[PDB]
Amino acid sequence: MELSPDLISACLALEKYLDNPNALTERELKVAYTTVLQEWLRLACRSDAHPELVRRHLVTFRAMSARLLDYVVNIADSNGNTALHYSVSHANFPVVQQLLDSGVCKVDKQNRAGYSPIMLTALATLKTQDDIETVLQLFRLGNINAKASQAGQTALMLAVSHGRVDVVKALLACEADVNVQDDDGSTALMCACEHGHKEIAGLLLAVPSCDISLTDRDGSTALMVALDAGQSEIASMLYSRMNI
Amino acid sequence: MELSPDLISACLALEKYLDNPNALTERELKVAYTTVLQEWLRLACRSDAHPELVRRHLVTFRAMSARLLDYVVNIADSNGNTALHYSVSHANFPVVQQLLDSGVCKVDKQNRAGYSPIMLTALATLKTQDDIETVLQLFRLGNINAKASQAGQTALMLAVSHGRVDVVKALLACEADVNVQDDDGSTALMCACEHGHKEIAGLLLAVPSCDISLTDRDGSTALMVALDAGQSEIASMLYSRMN
Amino acid sequence: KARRRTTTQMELLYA
Amino acid sequence: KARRRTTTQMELLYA
Repeated sequence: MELSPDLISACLALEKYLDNPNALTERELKVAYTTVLQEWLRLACRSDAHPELVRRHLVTFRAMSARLLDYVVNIADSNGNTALHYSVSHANFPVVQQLLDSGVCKVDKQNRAGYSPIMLTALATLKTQDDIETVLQLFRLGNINAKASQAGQTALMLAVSHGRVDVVKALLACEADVNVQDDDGSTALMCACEHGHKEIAGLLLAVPSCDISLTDRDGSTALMVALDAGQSEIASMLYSRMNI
Repeated sequence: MELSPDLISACLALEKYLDNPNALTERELKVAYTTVLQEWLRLACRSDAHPELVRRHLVTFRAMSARLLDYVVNIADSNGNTALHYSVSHANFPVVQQLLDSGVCKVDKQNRAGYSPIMLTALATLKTQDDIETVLQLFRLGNINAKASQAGQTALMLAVSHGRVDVVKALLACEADVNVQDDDGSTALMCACEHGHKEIAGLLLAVPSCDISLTDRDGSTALMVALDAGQSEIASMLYSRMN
Repeated sequence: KARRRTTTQMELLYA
Repeated sequence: KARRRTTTQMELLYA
């Protein structure tokens, strides 16, 4: 366990550049940026990334410049992915925790594909209460109702379509808006109907403001989507909501 | 205390552009920058300035974005002056303290004239213990040996030349290098000799590593400077150190 | 329709 | 020589 000298050496260079863009030559800037991006992503973004070692670098970055901490914590590869995107995507939540605690994370920033680290939680299977709390903290630092650039989907819709009940529970605990519609006019409840996630439809219908009369671009309500998908248990829960 | 709605509104628009440059127009970015700049200055940079009112704006900036807090606290007018420059200049140290407590100050950033906030302390008189401690915290955040772009002078040389004993004592307590030389080759001790500041020359010579044999561009030592300036009393102190 | 798609880990990360 | 100059508040703030 030791601070990457290659990383620190290139961060000292970038600190001068962030103070004054004329302080590094063209060659020196290209080299330092390339090294920081590479080493920072070696250190933080791997599957086995060690949270204590992450914390130590974050303290050394801070003690160099508060502007360097922000710049490094939010540095992004050619696909727009940051340490937060990758460590959420690998479900390495002890590292996510360490990144969140830096104070400088951008939990709503979308990669080139159009998704924020909040949205990347949708495919995570949460294992422990520690992980759940980290996720809740992540959610509460940004806009849980934001829409991805591709199809206008939210975190809730993504999580609902992938059957990740615990991510759905954490979203609703942070008061996620269940009535948001994607570019097709689809709601989260309609995702549950398509994919037949009976329990998840339950969780959504338990949200009192859940609007079951919303329609997509073809005029389908959730009930229509549920009937066309042969999901009679979900359809049945919708009958009770329509007072039958 | 109410926040300035014009400032807050202009900060909200900045928050967007700072985070996502394709989420604000450049026409829109222009008017917002100008407003933030105008309003933020008026808020903290006058000789009247309430520290708590400053503090409660910083928390609100931080609750908008950490990057927004940085950008606002370090925003500079056409003279390259920031809130820290003006507040140090005006000797408003409670405001200085609140700025340093932001964690985002740049205490070495030189204005257009070539001086940083650390250098501007050379015109302050330190009255209260909180003013001393704010100046010491300010000194320890940056490089006290940095040289101004005009003539390469240090904070110490400037404080000696204006005779600010308390600022010289604060500088020497943070281990300021007494042997730095400006573009002419002048040391702080040479400044003390030119202006006839006896106590200050005494404070410099008390530093054991002080090198009295250093020469400026024309070959003058501090003793030569002193003798040419008619400073008998200072020239005598040098003789003691030579024997 | 997006509500019927099953996106993967790598589709969320890369495009 | 700069060591003989006595700089003002205004000279340190404005160029």
